Amino acid sequence: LYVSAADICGLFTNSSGTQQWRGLARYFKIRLRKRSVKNPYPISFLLSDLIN
Amino acid sequence: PKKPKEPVQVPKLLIKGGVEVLEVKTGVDAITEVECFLNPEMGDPDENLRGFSLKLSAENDFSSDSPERKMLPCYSTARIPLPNLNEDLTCGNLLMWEAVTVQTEVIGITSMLNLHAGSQKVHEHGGGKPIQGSNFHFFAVGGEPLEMQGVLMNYRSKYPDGTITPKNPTAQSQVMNTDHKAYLDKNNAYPVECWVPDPSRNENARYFGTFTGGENVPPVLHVTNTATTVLLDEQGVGPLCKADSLYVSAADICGLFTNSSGTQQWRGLARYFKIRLRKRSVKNPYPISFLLSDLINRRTQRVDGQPMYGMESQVEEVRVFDGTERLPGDPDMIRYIDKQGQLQTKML
Repeated sequence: LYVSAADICGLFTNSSGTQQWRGLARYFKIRLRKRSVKNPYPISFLLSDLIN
Repeated sequence: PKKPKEPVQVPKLLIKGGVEVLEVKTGVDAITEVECFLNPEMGDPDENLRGFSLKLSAENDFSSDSPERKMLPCYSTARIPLPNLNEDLTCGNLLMWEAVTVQTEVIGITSMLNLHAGSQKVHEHGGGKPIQGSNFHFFAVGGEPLEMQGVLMNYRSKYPDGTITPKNPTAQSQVMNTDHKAYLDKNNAYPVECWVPDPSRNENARYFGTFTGGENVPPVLHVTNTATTVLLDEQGVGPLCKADSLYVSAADICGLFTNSSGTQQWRGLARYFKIRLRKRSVKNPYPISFLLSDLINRRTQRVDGQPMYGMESQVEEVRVFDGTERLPGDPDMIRYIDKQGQLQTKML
């Protein structure tokens, strides 16, 4: 599972009048299931591959 | 007249154009026209001796020979990646490409009609001496990334290898050397003079070339474009680029351009090829086991410790029990199988 996120909260802008990045966590609560699928693929491809 | 005459139930091109076409879905015979070509590899000194070699030495000795690349053509090769028929394919019939026509042609001479531009003034108030010499136009087409077979004279030479020569330097390297067996698996590396078919192995490539020795030897062409040569045989086959990757192979010595200094150097030129491809179906020809051994064990560890394996064996015996039968009164027999029948031998 590949996970991606981007979330510009900003820079914490220092007492200075300087800025510095700030980051935050992401949460996930995934609810998942199985889909049954066809192979169309094969051995044939193996063999050629094998061969390769 | 003009007329709605029954206008031939000609085949169906579907598209054409280059590489994009490969990606295609399935349509049985499927067959194709390849209009390719290769540029030459001469040892190509540069951008002008781009398609021509470097020049050459003249009265020498084995001993007095170190090559360097530039004069050295090596054969031009390629894997052309070819479509996969088998990406899905899951049937007990197997499809492969079986190779149907080429009409290939060494292409685009026409500048070489310069008897000019440095073509060594033969004399007279006539012209130069352009190119020419021996020419070898050859190609081989393999299904395989083939068996070469190196051929050397001169194992008193000092050979390069980018221009990957054959190795080995026996006397017998000067005749056949059953060790200079190689394999072209390399663009411009088998320098041509160095390498030869291992044709005993070359069986899944077809080559045709006709090497044409001789001093200036004329190029007599033909420029037909109207009758291919067909890549079938008795069993209707040519190379088998089983490899849906293509092993492409060639040499095209036009001869030598003779500079005004007689700086003679091979000139080579590009060949165009025009190939006709089909899908041929086979059987299985190889079993599961033979395959299986791979995955399994490959995505795995090794176990070998105190030695058993091979022959280094704290292993002990390998014999054949089996059955339950009356009483052969030799039963501590030495029970064999001659292989096809049972050998029964002892000392007792």
